[PDB]
Amino acid sequence: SVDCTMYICGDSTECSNLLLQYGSFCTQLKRALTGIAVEQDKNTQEVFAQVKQIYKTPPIKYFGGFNFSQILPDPSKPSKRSPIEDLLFNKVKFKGLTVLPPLLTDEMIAQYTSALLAGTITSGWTFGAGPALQIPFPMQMAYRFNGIGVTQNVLYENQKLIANQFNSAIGKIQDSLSALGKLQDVVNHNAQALNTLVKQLSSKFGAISSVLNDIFSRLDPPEAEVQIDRLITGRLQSLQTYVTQQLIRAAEIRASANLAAT
Amino acid sequence: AIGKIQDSLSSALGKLQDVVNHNAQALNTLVKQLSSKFGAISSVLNDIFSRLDPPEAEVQIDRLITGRLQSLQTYVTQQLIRAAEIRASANLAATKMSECVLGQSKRVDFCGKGYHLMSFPQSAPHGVVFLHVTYVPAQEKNFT
Amino acid sequence: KMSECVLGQSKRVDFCGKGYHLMSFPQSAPHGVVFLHVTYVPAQEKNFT
Amino acid sequence: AYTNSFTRGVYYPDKVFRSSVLHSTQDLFLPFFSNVTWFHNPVLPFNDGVYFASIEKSNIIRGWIFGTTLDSKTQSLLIVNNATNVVIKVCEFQFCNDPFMESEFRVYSSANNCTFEYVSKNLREFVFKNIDGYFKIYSKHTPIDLPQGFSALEPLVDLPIGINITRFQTLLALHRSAYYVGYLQPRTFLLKYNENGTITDAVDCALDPLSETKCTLKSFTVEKGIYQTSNFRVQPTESIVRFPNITNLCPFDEVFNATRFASVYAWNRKRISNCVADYSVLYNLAPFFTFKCYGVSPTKLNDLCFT
Amino acid sequence: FNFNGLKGTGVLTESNKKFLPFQQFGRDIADTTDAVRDPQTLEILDIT
Amino acid sequence: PCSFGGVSVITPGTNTSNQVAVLYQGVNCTEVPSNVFQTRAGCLIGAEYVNNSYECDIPIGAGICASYQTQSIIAYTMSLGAENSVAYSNNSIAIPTNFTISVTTEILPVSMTKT
Ligand SMILES: *[C@@H]1O[C@H](CO)[C@@H](O[C@@H]2O[C@H](CO)[C@@H](O)[C@H](O)[C@H]2NC(C)=O)[C@H](O)[C@H]1NC(C)=O
Ligand SMILES: *[C@@H]1O[C@H](CO)[C@@H](O[C@@H]2O[C@H](CO)[C@@H](O)[C@H](O)[C@H]2NC(C)=O)[C@H](O)[C@H]1NC(C)=O
Ligand SMILES: *[C@@H]1O[C@H](CO)[C@@H](O[C@@H]2O[C@H](CO)[C@@H](O)[C@H](O)[C@H]2NC(C)=O)[C@H](O)[C@H]1NC(C)=O
Ligand SMILES: *[C@@H]1O[C@H](CO)[C@@H](O[C@@H]2O[C@H](CO)[C@@H](O)[C@H](O)[C@H]2NC(C)=O)[C@H](O)[C@H]1NC(C)=O
Ligand SMILES: *[C@@H]1O[C@H](CO)[C@@H](O[C@@H]2O[C@H](CO)[C@@H](O)[C@H](O)[C@H]2NC(C)=O)[C@H](O)[C@H]1NC(C)=O
Ligand SMILES: *[C@@H]1O[C@H](CO)[C@@H](O[C@@H]2O[C@H](CO)[C@@H](O)[C@H](O)[C@H]2NC(C)=O)[C@H](O)[C@H]1NC(C)=O
Ligand SMILES: *[C@@H]1O[C@H](CO)[C@@H](O)[C@H](O)[C@H]1NC(C)=O
Ligand SMILES: *[C@@H]1O[C@H](CO)[C@@H](O)[C@H](O)[C@H]1NC(C)=O
Ligand SMILES: *[C@@H]1O[C@H](CO)[C@@H](O)[C@H](O)[C@H]1NC(C)=O
Ligand SMILES: *[C@@H]1O[C@H](CO)[C@@H](O)[C@H](O)[C@H]1NC(C)=O
Ligand SMILES: *[C@@H]1O[C@H](CO)[C@@H](O)[C@H](O)[C@H]1NC(C)=O
Ligand SMILES: *[C@@H]1O[C@H](CO)[C@@H](O)[C@H](O)[C@H]1NC(C)=O
Ligand SMILES: *[C@@H]1O[C@H](CO)[C@@H](O)[C@H](O)[C@H]1NC(C)=O
Ligand SMILES: *[C@@H]1O[C@H](CO)[C@@H](O)[C@H](O)[C@H]1NC(C)=O
Ligand SMILES: *[C@@H]1O[C@H](CO)[C@@H](O)[C@H](O)[C@H]1NC(C)=O
Repeated sequence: SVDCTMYICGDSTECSNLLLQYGSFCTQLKRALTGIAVEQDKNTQEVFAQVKQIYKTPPIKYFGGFNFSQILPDPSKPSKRSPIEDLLFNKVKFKGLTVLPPLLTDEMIAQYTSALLAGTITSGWTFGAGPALQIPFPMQMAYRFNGIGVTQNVLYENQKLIANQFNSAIGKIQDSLSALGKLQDVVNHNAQALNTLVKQLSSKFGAISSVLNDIFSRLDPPEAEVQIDRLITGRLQSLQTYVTQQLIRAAEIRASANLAAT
Repeated sequence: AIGKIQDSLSSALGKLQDVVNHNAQALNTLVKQLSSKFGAISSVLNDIFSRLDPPEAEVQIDRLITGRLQSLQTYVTQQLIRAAEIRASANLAATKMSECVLGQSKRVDFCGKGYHLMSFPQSAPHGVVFLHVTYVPAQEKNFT
Repeated sequence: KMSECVLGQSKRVDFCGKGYHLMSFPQSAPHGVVFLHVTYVPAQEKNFT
Repeated sequence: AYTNSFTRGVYYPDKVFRSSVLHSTQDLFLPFFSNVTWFHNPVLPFNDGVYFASIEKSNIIRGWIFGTTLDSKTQSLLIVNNATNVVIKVCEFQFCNDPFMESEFRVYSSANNCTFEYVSKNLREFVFKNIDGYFKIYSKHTPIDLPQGFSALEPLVDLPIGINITRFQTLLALHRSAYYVGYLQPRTFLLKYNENGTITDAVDCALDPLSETKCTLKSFTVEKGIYQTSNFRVQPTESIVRFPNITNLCPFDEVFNATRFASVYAWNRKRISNCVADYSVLYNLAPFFTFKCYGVSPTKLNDLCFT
Repeated sequence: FNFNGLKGTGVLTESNKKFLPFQQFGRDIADTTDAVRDPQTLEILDIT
Repeated sequence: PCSFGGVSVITPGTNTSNQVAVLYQGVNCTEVPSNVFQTRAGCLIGAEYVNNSYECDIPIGAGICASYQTQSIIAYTMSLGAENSVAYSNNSIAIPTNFTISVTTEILPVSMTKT
């Protein structure tokens, strides 16, 4: 969120009466940025908040062999993240600019993910269409092979082999991590727009100076109104560029959130 | 179950109301820019061409042209940005029309919540309403 | 479409051409791709009880 | 005594008809829920306009007097109304210190240089203001501590006098055989017009939070949610100007008052350092000095510094 | 047309608005003049 | 810098009440100049913070919402949902014996106005 008056004018009060003479440009900026701010929380709810109840796994945590400890939460942590989630988060104020916090904390998101994991491992896909119906996991895997055209005895006669091979295959995932460039790019693109927006305040745009107080200190009002009006136009153009790009870039992350929710 | 739809709608069309209202607010915002100076002596051409000689009035007219042109060019850019979104929504509505009404889909949470049986379209002022009929299991018991 | 129409058989209605999808073949174009969709269409219905 | 106004001192800001349009205006009003003095008399200040209400079926209040000194040697206003009709007059007067058969008008004893003439329970409201030399009066007479309600006041007269006002007094009918004074401040309201063109409601946009939300949304009904309405800015106190030391006056004397200047081809350059110049010593000596500054004036840089 | 200072262009027609007995002309939403009163005959006319 | 930030007003709607709470965004509650509550999103004044957990009504941020329930105005931490414990075992199954037909709607915009 950008404070239009503090970005353009900046502290000065003689400027505020001049900025009012350009109409509702500062109202448009606030409305446009609020639209983005509301959609970004809805994007997250649609991807993760697809479960009614918060499911938990049973204490034993032994599902016919298959070992899921690398994707289930670690009870010996303040954050209750999984071992793989701990790796995933280890790789990625100014002149009127502020950053608002998300509505959902990352603890709350972790609770949606653990509910999806606990629902699936114990009831497969039945809880997404109604009540959760328990079935042993080994039998869940056998139905899944049937869905791809493999006869179900292939699992039941080879249950140990598939469970042991799976456990190593999932174990290799950490080695490939210890990738997330698509997540760092989102951070970089916004950091670059905020670093550029601030740097554009040190530009004269063809005026005598770039500071709205220094103009007055060494110039009469009749001519100072012209010099300040040039700087206002230049910095107002900066805000229009910034907000237009945030709308175009927010449509791209929204399309990605729709794919992730799907 | 069909008889209850009427209560749920009468007590709901927010997605259609917001797109109509948002566009009207942008068009009214465009008109409100015709009463700003944009760094000029006035906003009325009958005052710029009446208290200035031609070499002095040209400067004030350019200030109004620049301000009003900038506002109109902003208006049209924002419509291109919104136009891509309604088109994307229409492509989703066209996809559901084929896959939910002219067929039975297995895609999860694409044609309602439950197991898709059938869907019926209804027209709306600037969009389409789908009535999704799904199968939902109930009253489970445990067995061995 | 390349994965779901050419590298497999789709059941999505109208997604891979009009009719019951059998197969697709890609062709290149100067700045795009052209799909040839092969579909099965029934004909000549009769009445029964 | 003092009393509490509720929603009083709202007047039609101008002509211009209008229908259902929550219009936003900035002007001089009486703030809502304000502290209005009560009188049962002494000269009061003016400062910027006046609200004046009163209650009484009979007519005890017999006009007002306005001006800067309320005395001779300068112009003043005099507004009276006998049982006939209102008679405004603008002259230089000499007012009794206590101004007040059935014979009356012992108010003044001089009427020189007149620049304007004119001839022609119960709640009688008035708003007096003086802007760009115009002395406007709003009023309304509605039959029945002030009560509680809303009613917009209509303009009656507009007088292009030009006169300045800084103080005023009142005139009362004595016994021989109660009024209010508010003041106006620059505020912002959101005014609701009906289809008949009258103001039916208002919101004071500088009163409480809620009202700021209504004004920003341009409505009188706010839906549940959270709205950004304004901003918080801490303010600085005191002005601390630091420096190490040193002191002296810049030797401009020896430059301007030199007995001989250089030839232009061999122009002379005096470098200045470590002194305090009062550039206001210059500018003076008007008969043939010419000053022509490029990049700044001579008033603004006297509060500036250079290496 | 020009009505004692109000300069504009348009078609004048009989109105059905009712001004207050001190108002000369009316404006619409977005603040554009849409009705005036004739100084001589005191009748409200719309401007389209 | 000498602390600045947005000020937002939390309202239940004028058709419910005229009570309001005010959030000073990223302002410390010691530098503002009853009910003063410090949140990671700023300083909240005029709402009471409770230890219960409800469904989110008016979202403030960082897991905190406000509601008109306890009346008065309160703040709290949202509830994601109930808590279900599936009776899982290595030889138990649940099978439905009945079902219901359900009907839902979905609304999608297709067009806009041509200007
Ligand atoms: C699930 O896999 C984890 C490893 O990913 C197992 O935990 C490790 O077990 C080995 C011995 O087999 C120990 O040397 C490691 O110290 C263990 N790691 C940790 C973090 O404790 C775990 O035992 C497996 N679970 C089951 C039921 O086999
Ligand atoms: C099946 O039988 C029906 C009648 O039960 C046929 O309907 C005919 O439809 C044509 C128009 O296509 C009408 O002009 C005729 O009047 C109808 N006939 C009767 C008896 O009602 C239908 O054509 C038959 N279908 C096929 C494939 O032969
Ligand atoms: C500015 O003036 C003050 C006052 O003369 C200077 O203060 C002196 O500083 C020296 C060094 O610390 C001391 O030994 C003296 O006793 C100080 N004088 C007094 C009266 O306190 C100060 O140094 C000057 N600043 C500069 C930059 O020259
Ligand atoms: C302005 O003057 C005209 C005459 O020039 C007035 O017109 C008269 O209007 C009344 C009705 O109001 C008629 O009964 C008269 O017959 C009109 N006179 C003529 C000569 O036509 C008009 O009323 C005047 N306007 C005002 C506001 O006084
Ligand atoms: C399936 O049987 C289990 C028991 O084997 C039932 O789960 C128990 O239900 C009681 C309440 O009736 C709880 O107090 C226990 O804590 C439950 N046990 C566990 C492990 O969660 C369950 O209700 C039965 N399901 C159905 C659909 O009847
Ligand atoms: C399956 O559930 C339905 C209800 O969803 C049962 O039908 C109800 O039966 C009761 C008792 O006879 C009636 O009072 C209701 O009117 C019925 N509802 C409807 C919608 O018809 C049905 O009996 C159940 N089936 C079985 C085998 O138990
Ligand atoms: C009005 O202000 C005076 C001080 O100027 C104070 O004594 C009085 O109590 C105030 N009135 C009200 C109603 O607050
Ligand atoms: C009313 O007062 C005015 C004051 O100037 C005076 O001229 C006029 O004669 C008075 N009328 C009567 C009937 O006394
Ligand atoms: C005002 O009256 C005085 C005499 O009282 C006179 O000297 C002066 O010229 C008058 N002013 C004007 C503007 O007539
Ligand atoms: C009113 O007084 C101010 C000073 O307070 C002065 O500058 C101004 O010229 C005066 N106005 C008139 C009309 O005399
Ligand atoms: C004044 O407004 C009321 C309420 O809308 C309406 O009924 C009435 O007709 C109006 N009066 C006139 C003279 O238009
Ligand atoms: C020097 O300048 C000062 C100030 O302008 C003036 O008082 C003085 O007369 C000047 N000296 C001479 C010799 O002109
Ligand atoms: C809004 O007010 C109407 C009465 O004007 C009432 O019927 C309705 O229940 C109110 N809505 C809420 C949410 O209180
Ligand atoms: C506010 O300041 C106090 C110290 O005065 C500090 O203890 C507290 O943590 C600060 N609050 C925030 C939110 O930074
Ligand atoms: C909420 O519970 C904590 C302990 O978890 C306690 O310290 C705190 O006082 C409680 N808050 C209220 C408002 O009772």
